[PDB]
Amino acid sequence: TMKVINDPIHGHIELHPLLVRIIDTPQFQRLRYIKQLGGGYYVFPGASHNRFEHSLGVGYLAGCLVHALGEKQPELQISERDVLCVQIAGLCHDLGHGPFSHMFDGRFIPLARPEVKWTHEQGSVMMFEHLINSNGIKPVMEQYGLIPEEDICFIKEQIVGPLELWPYKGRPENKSFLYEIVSNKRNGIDVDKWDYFARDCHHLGIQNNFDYKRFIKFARVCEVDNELRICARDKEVGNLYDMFHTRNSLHRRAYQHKVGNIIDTMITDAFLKADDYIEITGAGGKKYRISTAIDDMEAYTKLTDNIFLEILYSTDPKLKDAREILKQIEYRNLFKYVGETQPTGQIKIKREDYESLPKEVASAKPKVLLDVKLKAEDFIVDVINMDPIDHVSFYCKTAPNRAILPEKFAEQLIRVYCKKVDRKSLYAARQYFVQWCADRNFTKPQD
Amino acid sequence: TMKVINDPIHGHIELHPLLVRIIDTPQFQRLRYIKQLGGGYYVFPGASHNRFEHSLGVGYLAGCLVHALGEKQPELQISERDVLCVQIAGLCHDLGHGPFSHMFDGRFIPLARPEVKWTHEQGSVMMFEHLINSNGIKPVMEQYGLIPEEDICFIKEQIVGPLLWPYKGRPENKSFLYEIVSNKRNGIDVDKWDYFARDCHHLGIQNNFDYKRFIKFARVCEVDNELRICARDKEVGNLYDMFHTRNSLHRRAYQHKVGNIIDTMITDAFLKADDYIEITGAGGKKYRISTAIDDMEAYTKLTDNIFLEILYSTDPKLKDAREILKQIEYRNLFKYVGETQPTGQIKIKREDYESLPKEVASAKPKVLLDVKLKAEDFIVDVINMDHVSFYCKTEQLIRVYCKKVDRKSLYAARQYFVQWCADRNFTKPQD
Ligand SMILES: [Ca+2]
Ligand SMILES: [Ca+2]
Ligand SMILES: [Fe+3]
Ligand SMILES: [Fe+3]
Repeated sequence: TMKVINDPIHGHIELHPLLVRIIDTPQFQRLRYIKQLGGGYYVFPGASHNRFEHSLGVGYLAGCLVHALGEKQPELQISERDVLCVQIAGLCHDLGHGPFSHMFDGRFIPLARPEVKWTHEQGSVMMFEHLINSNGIKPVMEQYGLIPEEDICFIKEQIVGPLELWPYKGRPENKSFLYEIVSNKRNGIDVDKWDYFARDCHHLGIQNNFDYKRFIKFARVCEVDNELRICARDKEVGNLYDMFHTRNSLHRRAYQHKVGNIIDTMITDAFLKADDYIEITGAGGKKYRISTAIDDMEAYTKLTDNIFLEILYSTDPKLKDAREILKQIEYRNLFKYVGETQPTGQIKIKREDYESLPKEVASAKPKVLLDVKLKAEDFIVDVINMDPIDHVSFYCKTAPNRAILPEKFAEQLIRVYCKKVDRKSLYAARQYFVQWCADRNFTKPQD
Repeated sequence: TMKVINDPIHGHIELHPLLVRIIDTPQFQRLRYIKQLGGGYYVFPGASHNRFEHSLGVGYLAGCLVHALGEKQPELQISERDVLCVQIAGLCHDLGHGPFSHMFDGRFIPLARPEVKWTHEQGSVMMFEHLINSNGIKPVMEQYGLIPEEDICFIKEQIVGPLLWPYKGRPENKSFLYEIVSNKRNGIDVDKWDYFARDCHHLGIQNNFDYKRFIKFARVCEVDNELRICARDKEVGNLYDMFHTRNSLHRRAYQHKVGNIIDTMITDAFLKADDYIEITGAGGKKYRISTAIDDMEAYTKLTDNIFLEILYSTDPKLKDAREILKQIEYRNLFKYVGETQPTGQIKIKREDYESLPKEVASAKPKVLLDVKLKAEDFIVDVINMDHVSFYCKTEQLIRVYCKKVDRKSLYAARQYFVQWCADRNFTKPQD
C-alpha cells in the first residue's frame, strides 16, 4: 500500500513503500531539523520549512516527470524500476546538507577546513550509503524489482554526477535523459529547482509566476544534436521566462538579503568559536567536531540545526564566546554592513581562500591615517555566489521529435561586514575595504 | 525604526519600535523553537511553522481590529496606548507554550505532576513578566506613552482573564478590548483568525474565512447592557465559512489519529527522561522538564530542543527515553485500540490522567485472554474540544493506544478497552 501525503505545494503525494521505508530512517528524518533557507528564517518569519519537505517534493516531482515521459513515449523504454530509481534520487538528493543548509558547505567548512574539498552533494552520496546499510534497504529495493548494485550507482550518479566519452555507469547512454531530472548539470533546470522555487515563494510571501505542472505535463524527449535530451513545448516559452524571473526575484529579494546573509556569517562565526569544544560521537564512540563530523556519517546523522541551540543553551565557559555571538542575533545586535564589490574582470574567489580574506582586508593600508586600528578578526568577508539561457531545447507540434529582451545576468559579489559597532570603527572598516578593493582589482564600492 | 515584515499570510506588516524591543529578546525568540501543531509535523510535512511567526500574526491582527474600531467609531475614545497594549497582548499571548505546544500543558504536565495546576496562558503571563524585568522594557514602555503599572496588568488580563466588573487594567466602558485577543464568550478572536489561516496555509487545507472583510464590518454594539464586538447580519456567510475551517482543521489535523499518538509518544519519552534531563535556571539551579515551569530562566531554555537532546544523548540512563524517540523515526508507533466518549457525565480532569491506564489494565473482560497486559502497556489520550452578536445598519473524547505491537496483544487490549468503557458507563466503541 502507498502512503499518501498532503503537501501544501503539490497536494496529495503517493509514496511507494520502498520510498516510505527509506524515509522512515534516522538518516532521512534528520532533514526535519535543518532549515531550508538557513538564516533566512530570522528575516522571513514564514520561511520555517526544512529540508524534509523539500526532499519529499523533489522525489514526487522527479517521479512525475519520469512517469510522464514514459506514458507519452513508450519507445524510450522507461521501466517501473527506472521510475523508482529517479524517485529515490530526488528523495535523497539533499541527504548531505549540514546545519542551516548552504551555510555549512558554502561558508563554514571552507572557513574551518580550507584544505578539504567538500560539498553537500558528496555528503548526500555518503549519507545515502549509510542509510541503506544501517537500515537493511538493499533487500527492500531487491523486493521491489531493483538490482541494487546497478541501481545504487545510478541513484548516486544523478545526485553528484559522474562518480569517476559517456561517464555514467548506472544507465546506458540511450537513457541519458534520466540524468537531467534530479540535478541537471547542463542547464541547471531540474525538478529540484522547481520544488524550492514554488516552496520558497509559498513560504517567503513572494509570488510564483511559473507553472511547473505545465512543464511536466508537456515535456517530451527529443533528439538534439545526436543526443537524447528533455525538450519543452514551444507554448511553454512564456512559462520558461517566468521561471527565470521568479528565480531572479527569489535571489535579489530573499537569497541575497543583506541581513539574512549577515546572520549566516554570525552563525558561522559562533560555530567556528565552538568547533574546538562541541562533541559529536560517531562510529565506535569516537568524538567528532562540527567541522570533522562530515568525515563519519554516524556523527553527521546527529549534526543538525540543534548545534545552534546546544551552543545557545550551554553553560560551559568554553562556549561563552560562541554562545554570546548567538545571543547577539536574538538581541538584533548584528554585524554591520560595510560595503559591496565584485571581481569584474578578475578570477572569482575560491572556497580555499575564504579564510585568508579577512586578513587581507586588515593588512590593506589606507592612505588616510586612522585613529582606530582594526585587525583581521574584526572583519567578515561574505562571498555570495550564484551557482543556460539558450541551453533549453524546444519541440513544435509538427515535429515533436525534433528540436527547433531576457532577464538580467549577474555573477559573484563580495560583501564585507565589521564586528565592531562604534562609529569610529565603521569608518576605518570602510577605509580598509575601499583600499582592499583597490589593490585587489575589484570594483570600486558604491558610496 | 518601524520594521516592515513580509509574512506569507498577512503580507507586509509594520512593527512598532516597542514591539521590536519585545521581540528582540531571548524570551520571545524562544518561540522560534516550538512547533505550532506539535506532533502534527510528523503527519503533515508542510506544518513546520512555530509559535514565533504565529505570535507576530496575532499581534498584527489584534492591532488591525482595535485600530479599525477606533476609526469607524471615535466615540469609543480608543487611545494609541490602547492599540499598543492590545498589540503587545496578541504578540505575547503564546509566550508560555512549552515544547510541542498543547502537548506540554495538555498532557505531559498533568502526567508528570497531577497536583500542579498549570496552563500555557498561565505561563505566558509569567514569561511576560520575566521578559520585561530581564530586558528593561518598562523604560521603553514609558517612552511610548504607556503606564506600566496598569498597562502590564491590562496585557496579562486579556491573556489569562481576570485574576461585578472583575478587570483592573481597563474600566467597563472599554470592555470590548478584552474580546480581541482571547474571547471567553464566542471563542472567536484574532488569535484563531491567524492560526486558522496560517495552519491552512501550511497543511494544504483550503481556507474559506476572510478575516480582512470581517475587520471591515467589525463594529462595537451593545448586547444585554454590555459593549461587545458585533458583525453584520449580512456577513453571516463568512462566519459559516470559518466555522467550517474551524471544524476541518480540528477533524483533519488537530485530532489526527496518528498525530495524537506521536504526541503521547513524545510525552512518554519526556516522562522517562524527566529524572535525568537538567535545565539551568535561576542561579544555576538545575531543573527538570516538569519543573522548568516553576522558574522562567529555565523555562526560557525549554523548547523542542529537548526532543533532540534526548535523541542525541549517550547516557545509559536516557536510553529508555531515547529508544522511544527512535521508534517515532522508524514509524513503529503505539497501536490504536478504540475511541469512546463520556456520556455527558463528569469530564475526565487533568488530575486523573495518571490513574486511567491502571483502570484499563484493571478491567476484567468477560472473555478469556491469552495475553495479560499491565498498566504500562496502555496509553489513554484525553482530547478536549448562533451565539455571535449581530448588528443591522443603524465535549470530550477518549482514545486508547497499546504499546505492545503484536497482533495477539492488540486483541486483548480491545477487550480491556471495551470492558473499561462499559463499567465506567461510557459510549460503546464502534466495532
Ligand atoms: Ca542540492
Ligand atoms: Ca492560546
Ligand atoms: Fe534540493
Ligand atoms: Fe495562539
